[PDB]
Amino acid sequence: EKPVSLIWGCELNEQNKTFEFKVEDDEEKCEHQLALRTVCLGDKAKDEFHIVEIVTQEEGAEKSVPIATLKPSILPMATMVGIELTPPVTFRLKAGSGPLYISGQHVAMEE
Amino acid sequence: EKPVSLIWGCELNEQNKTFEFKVEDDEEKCEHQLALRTVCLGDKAKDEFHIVEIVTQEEGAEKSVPIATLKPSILPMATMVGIELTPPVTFRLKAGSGPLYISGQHVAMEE
Amino acid sequence: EKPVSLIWGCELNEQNKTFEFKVEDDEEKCEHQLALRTVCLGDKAKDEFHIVEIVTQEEGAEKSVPIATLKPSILPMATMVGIELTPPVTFRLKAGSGPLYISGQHVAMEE
Amino acid sequence: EKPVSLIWGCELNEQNKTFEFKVEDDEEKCEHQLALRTVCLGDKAKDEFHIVEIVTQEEGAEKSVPIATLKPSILPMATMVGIELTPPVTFRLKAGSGPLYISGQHVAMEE
Amino acid sequence: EKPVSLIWGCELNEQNKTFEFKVEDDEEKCEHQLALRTVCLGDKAKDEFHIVEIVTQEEGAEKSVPIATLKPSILPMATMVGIELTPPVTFRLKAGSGPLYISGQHVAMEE
Repeated sequence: EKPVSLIWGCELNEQNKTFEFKVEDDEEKCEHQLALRTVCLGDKAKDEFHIVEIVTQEEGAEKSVPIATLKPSILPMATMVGIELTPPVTFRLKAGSGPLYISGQHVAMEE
Repeated sequence: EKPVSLIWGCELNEQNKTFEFKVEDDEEKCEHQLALRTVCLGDKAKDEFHIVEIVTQEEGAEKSVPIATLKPSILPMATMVGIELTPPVTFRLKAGSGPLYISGQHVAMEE
Repeated sequence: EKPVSLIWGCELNEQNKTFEFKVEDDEEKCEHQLALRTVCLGDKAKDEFHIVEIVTQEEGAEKSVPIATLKPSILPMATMVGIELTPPVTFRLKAGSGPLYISGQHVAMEE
Repeated sequence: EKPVSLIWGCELNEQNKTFEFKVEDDEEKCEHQLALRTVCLGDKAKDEFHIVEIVTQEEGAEKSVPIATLKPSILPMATMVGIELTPPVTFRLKAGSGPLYISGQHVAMEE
Repeated sequence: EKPVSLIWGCELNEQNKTFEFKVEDDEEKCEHQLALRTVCLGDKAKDEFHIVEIVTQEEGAEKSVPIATLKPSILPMATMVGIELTPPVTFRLKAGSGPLYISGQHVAMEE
């Protein structure tokens, strides 16, 4: 169980409104985290309040976990600090259409 | 007394200007916190300085505890960092009408 | 000497350009602090760079201690982090006219 | 192996879209870091979302590591906090044309 | 060698483009620091990207050490965190004309 700070980036767009921060099955048993850093914008981003949420469970119920909200007219960027995500965790777009570049650091363990 | 980091979100709008971050009575005896993260906006938000306050007591007097202030024209979002709220705690809107999406992390203990 | 985290708010306006964060004389002997959090705006705030300063002494000389600066046209809010004020400490408005809502946390000791 | 906090600055422009934060070969064996601080803009900066990325490897694949994004119309500056870069590391401009002044602190060891 | 947290402020303007954070000769032998906090603006500030740099030496060469950059049109204020300056250290204005109010905390030792 040795550390690697493998940086990570993903895209939430119209045809990728839902995405998964995922670790392979043989590696899920180890301590894996995601230090979330920053979100940028693409060309097709709608000029409205794009909202990025975390999707996990609620004791058997569906849940959206608010993470970020932006709009290129006044807020092209948002600063979220202090979130460590343990895979698997779903990214979802509550509002807007994307694309949004979500960048963080996959802290992974490898044998 | 085991930890759960149950994420949480609430809505402060015209008919919900006052809301309560509350833990059930059988669970109040344990160490419960609320890591406050972020606030977003809804459709009916008035374009003025919405102000979100904490309501607790003042040695027998009513109190508003300033937490956030925003306005979608120039400040659609506000970044509040370092606030842990122990339930029960009231959310109140000092100015504006809402809606405002208040998101944080209910750190709860369960037996 | 037991702690209380008594939250606090004050108003710096035209007729209250100078204000005092003060602890009663029987309680000055204890460790008292002020975790400064946030500043909001009132109705009569002039649309120019309001500046909030701390007033203490300079080995026998008067001093203004820069703390915050804002203007509702582009900066309705300012984020000051890391300031603990030991009472008595004066709030002064170097520029502008107010009103400004200064909110923080009086960490007080009581017997 | 003694520390020096040698401050550092570089320019990413049209003819310098790729740059290298590099330490000399005789000094690579020591613990070298780069506390990244701030990015400013030049005269020829295009008024669009300039994006600065880190270039390293992906287990044999090319990678861009999102670091900053700005645009002088609304975001002339970006605040990136918490990044320590161990040389050699490539700076690349994913979008835009520059120039961009990237400033940080080369924490270097010398014999 | 006893501590004093003597707060400090200085002005970088057209006729004061260069300034010195200095400690008296009889006191230079002690551990002296400057926790840099904040920069505000004056009346004669040009509406362009004012840049504040630190001036020290480069193994016999002149150096400018980027610290802050602002412009009252979109960035009337800049938030620089984590800089402790040991006197003597020169403040210089790389771009712009000032005035700029630089405020921090001279952590000084006195016998």
